[PDB]
Amino acid sequence: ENLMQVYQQARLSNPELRKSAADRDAAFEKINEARSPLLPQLGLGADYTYSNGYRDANGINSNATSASLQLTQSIFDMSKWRALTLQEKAAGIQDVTYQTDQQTLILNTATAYFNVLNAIDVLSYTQAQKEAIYRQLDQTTQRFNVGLVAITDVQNARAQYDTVLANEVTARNNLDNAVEQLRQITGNYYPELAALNVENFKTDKPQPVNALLKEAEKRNLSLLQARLSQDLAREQIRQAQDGHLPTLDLTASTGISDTSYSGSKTRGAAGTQYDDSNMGQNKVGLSFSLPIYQGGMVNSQVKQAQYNFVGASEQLESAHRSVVQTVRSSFNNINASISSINAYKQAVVSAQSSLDAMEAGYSVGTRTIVDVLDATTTLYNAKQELANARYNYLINQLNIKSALGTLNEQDLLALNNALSKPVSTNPE
Amino acid sequence: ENLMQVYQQARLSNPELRKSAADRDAAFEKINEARSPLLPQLGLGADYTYSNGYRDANGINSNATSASLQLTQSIFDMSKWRALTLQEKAAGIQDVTYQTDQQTLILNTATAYFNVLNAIDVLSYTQAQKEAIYRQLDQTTQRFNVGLVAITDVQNARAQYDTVLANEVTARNNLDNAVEQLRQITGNYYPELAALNVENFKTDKPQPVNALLKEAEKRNLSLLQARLSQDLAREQIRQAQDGHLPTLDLTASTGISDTSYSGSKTRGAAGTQYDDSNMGQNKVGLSFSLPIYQGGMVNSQVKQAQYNFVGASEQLESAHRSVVQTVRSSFNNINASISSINAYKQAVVSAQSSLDAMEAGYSVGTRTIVDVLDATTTLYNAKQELANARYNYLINQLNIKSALGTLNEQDLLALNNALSKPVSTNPE
Amino acid sequence: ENLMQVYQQARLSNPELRKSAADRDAAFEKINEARSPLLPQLGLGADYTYSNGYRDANGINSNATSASLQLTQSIFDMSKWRALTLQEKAAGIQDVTYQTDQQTLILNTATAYFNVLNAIDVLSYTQAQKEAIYRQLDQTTQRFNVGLVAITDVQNARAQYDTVLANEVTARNNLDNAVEQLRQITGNYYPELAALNVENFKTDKPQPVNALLKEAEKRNLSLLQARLSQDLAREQIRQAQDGHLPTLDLTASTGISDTSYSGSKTRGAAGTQYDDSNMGQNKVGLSFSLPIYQGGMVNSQVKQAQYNFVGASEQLESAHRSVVQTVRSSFNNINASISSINAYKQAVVSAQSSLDAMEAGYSVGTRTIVDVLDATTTLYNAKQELANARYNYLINQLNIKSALGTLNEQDLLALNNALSKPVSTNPE
Repeated sequence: ENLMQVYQQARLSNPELRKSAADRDAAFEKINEARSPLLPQLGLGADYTYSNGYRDANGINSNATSASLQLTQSIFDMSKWRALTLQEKAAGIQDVTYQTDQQTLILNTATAYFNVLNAIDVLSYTQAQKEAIYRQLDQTTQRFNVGLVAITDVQNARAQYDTVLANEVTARNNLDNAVEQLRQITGNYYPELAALNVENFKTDKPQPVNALLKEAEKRNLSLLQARLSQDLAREQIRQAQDGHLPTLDLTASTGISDTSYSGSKTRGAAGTQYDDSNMGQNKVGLSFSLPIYQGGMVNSQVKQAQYNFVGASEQLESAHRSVVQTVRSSFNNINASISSINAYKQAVVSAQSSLDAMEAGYSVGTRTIVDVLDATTTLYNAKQELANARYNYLINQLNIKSALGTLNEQDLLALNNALSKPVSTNPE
Repeated sequence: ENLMQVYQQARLSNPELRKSAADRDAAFEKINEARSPLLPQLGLGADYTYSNGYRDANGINSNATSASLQLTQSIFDMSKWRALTLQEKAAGIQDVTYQTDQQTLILNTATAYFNVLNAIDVLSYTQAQKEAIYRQLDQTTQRFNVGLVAITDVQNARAQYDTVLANEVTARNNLDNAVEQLRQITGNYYPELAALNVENFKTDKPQPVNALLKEAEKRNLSLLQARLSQDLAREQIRQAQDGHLPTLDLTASTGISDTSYSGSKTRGAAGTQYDDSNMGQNKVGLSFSLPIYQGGMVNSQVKQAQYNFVGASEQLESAHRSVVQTVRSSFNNINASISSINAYKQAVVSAQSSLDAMEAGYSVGTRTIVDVLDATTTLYNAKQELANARYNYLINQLNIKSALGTLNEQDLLALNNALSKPVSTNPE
Repeated sequence: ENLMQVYQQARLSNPELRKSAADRDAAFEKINEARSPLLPQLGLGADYTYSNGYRDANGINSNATSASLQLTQSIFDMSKWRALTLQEKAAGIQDVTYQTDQQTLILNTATAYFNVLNAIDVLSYTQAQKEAIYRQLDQTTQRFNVGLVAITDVQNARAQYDTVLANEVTARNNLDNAVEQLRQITGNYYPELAALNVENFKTDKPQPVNALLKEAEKRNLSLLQARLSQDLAREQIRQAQDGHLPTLDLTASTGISDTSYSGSKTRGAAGTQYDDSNMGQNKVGLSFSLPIYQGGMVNSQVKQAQYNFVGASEQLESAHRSVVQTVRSSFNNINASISSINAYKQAVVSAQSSLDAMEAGYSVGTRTIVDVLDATTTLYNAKQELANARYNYLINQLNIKSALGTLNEQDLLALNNALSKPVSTNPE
């Protein structure tokens, strides 16, 4: 099927990405984990407690039975608020990766596709080679059959042929694995897939890396992912800087306290005191806590987070040149890829007229037919080689589109569009 | 020596594996950790306090002389139970991970093994290459000695030769290399291993992938490791589901309270109250703790695990198609691997008579001896390439077994079967 | 320019390294964290409570007006002491990790360095290739212009040429590539670096592995990093051994207790008791806490660490043979590396006269000029390959130094010594 359909099936059917999607979600969910702390704290304990003294305190004993409701709010404590934005930035960062992931599958989506095609391509080529080398070896036999050759002559082409199987075999295997690569990502055995339409494929001189480089710099996701990551730890700078902060928290609870004395010193005058332990109480208010001196723990930590931010600060640079280098990297790849095709494109023509060289050389019976097959084999090679390049240039686009981050399902269609007629994977 | 012991040796001597076995064993301890808390917690503590009022509460003073014994138990908490099953799965996965290293170790031991043969193998080749290529260079000078060549023939011929030298040493390097590969996992200098025996060696047709794939699916351990990985995540959601329940736990304490008052408000008539009095007490019972509202934290927690499982849920599918892939991965390999030998095996035959063609042609002297060296050396290359594929098929054999999960120390034996007579690595 | 500064530059400008230095520095802070707790913990807190009975305890009411100061110290806990040494080792390892990046950075700076030379190198080659291969194609048409060729010669020849173009651009690509490789670590556009000087360049025989291996064993830092890694785990068991001991800690508090009763049971004759009292108090002393039974948790904990150390214990052996391997890894490399140059160095000589053979043959015109271009370009390939091995030996030099751990900014200097006269990367 065409790449977009190839894609759409995969973009849903792709489990890796699909894992990203979830892995994306749990993040944004964690935001909830983030805020709930900013929520009041509601809960219920209960305890069955019996005090029994074994000493002078003996005889003074009771069943302590109690029920209490409790809620506390975090009065003063921005570190949570800090930590809040942290997961906020986590979400943003974690958000980043998924965005990467789309292109990733996007990227990989095209890859295996045309790979299948390449295997589709090779699978096409090598057979013709076998279609030839068999012949060559074939009549060599009948040269030995005619005795016009010796057995090494006999033998060499024999293996020389069998090496073809040694090729074609692996080819189809590659054919199949071409399948699985796509079925893996996609999840379906795909009989056919769109070949590359040659007349409608224009070699396209790409953009200046200067802008694109700056383009993805606003864009490129890992570089994006780091930047927020640099942004992320930035708060980590200020999370442990929230250890400095004192805390104040809402203190709210209620419940019944029910006691009955027991044992010896439960026995007495009671003085309007000794009675059945039964009541309930209410305690409402705040809890403020200001750390004064912890031993520099919060101090050392800040630097820790601080010096983290440095390496964090590092990673931007470590990332930026990379994304930088990544930029021209893809850039120089496509152009080189541009060059190759124009070479092999020439090359195809080479074999082309070269291939003709057989026919009008064969139809005049000057040169043999197997040779035609030989050259017949050859043309497909560039048609192999060329095709491969024809995929690469398309390949590099996404990588660029990828590295740019500009890569989108529009960068996919431009692939899919030049995809015009399908070819099956079916080895015959 | 023999791959079996060679395996068997490093099977023990393998630090990785041994690390694994322990590392596996390490986890299986952790299960204990999980259950531990569900035991009573018996503990003891001591505190020396002195309370001095600095205000109207001044003169309210005593030695705080106190100690007590404390035990604690968990009555109702499922999360601990959750924790209980969790590490069970962790061990469940961890346990799985271990076997992975068997085939892992198993795979390697065979893996690095034949490389010795290869390194041995090629080394055999390249040596004769020098024997061939040198004598050529050897004769070439004889021409320049007869003037029959110029130096250009000579320098290149010499150069032609030297590359041979360049070639060979690396082998011996690789020789040791391939040797050390084994020593690495194994750890013992090995003079000679039993190489493949062309007599026993049998190219062998495997089972249907559709059958194989299922089998490993019951077998392949990473995939197994995957399901438990997923299965592992199963708990976690249920773990995250365990913030709901209240917690009931066993509350027990005993110890002495020894009170000596002090200061002005300790002084007086004492009101039949104030006086260095010293006691000890017991508190035993349950802690029921029912969460009410954490802010849906437990709630958002779950979804976290929820997606968390699903993103894991991907891995199954993610790994399954891949393990499906791997299923089709090597199953192709071996077959194409099969095609390999059949080519070179013929190809050997090709060179075989090719050699023979030489010797006779040299025997009758119609041709030089250098050619025989050429071909003779030439023969080895196939015989060289031969051993490789001979191993590679064998190599892919286990990989399938690994991928299948069918791999075992019996599958080692299968390899261990076609190895007849060892030969050293010592370069002569 | 010069590798030294080139190194020296990125040695600072290297974000990775700099990350490391900080990252190293980051840990060394954490040591502070470890010691911090063993300091007194000075702290302050405030709570506003109001207690209202809703039952017979109703009318039992007051403003809870309270605040206090609190400091805390650890008297006897070794685990903290354990914690103390732990991060010490962590720093101990972390400290080790840092140097790794020196050689790391050191290795790279040299590493990516000569690639510039290579990229420079090959680029020099391929250019002449075009000069050769074009003129060929150039003359070929002249034949087709004379009819002396058909187009098949032509197209292929043209095709033959175009591949050259395909070839070269990648170099320049790689040119920038190799350039950016350096800028990545370094970060500055570099016109020209000093290339290898065939005059100073000396193939040099190393020390005995048996001697070298030991040396790195005192040196190679990952292995060093390993032992501390093991050494690190040493504590942890002992850490896990520290759940045994009781814990004695300094218990100190001061603050005001300001009590204003309220409600019905606040009202009355007060019994010389009920009233708007307000106080402040001091509590100082020790916390002795002796664990008794956690369920063997401490016990099972240890074994965890116990095996944990051993599985780590593997790494030593695991890494040791490997570092042993690495010892034999490159030590072979360099030597085989040596063999490399000796071949190509001759090989250069082979092409050398080979060129010369051409020029004379062209000088006398016995042959075309294209050949000279062919050979002339041909010469570069050796001269091309030459520079590589020339670097590779040099390259392996440091790797050994790294593997040895002997690698340093002096070893950079050794490389920095054979670099005579820089040359730009700018493709002309």
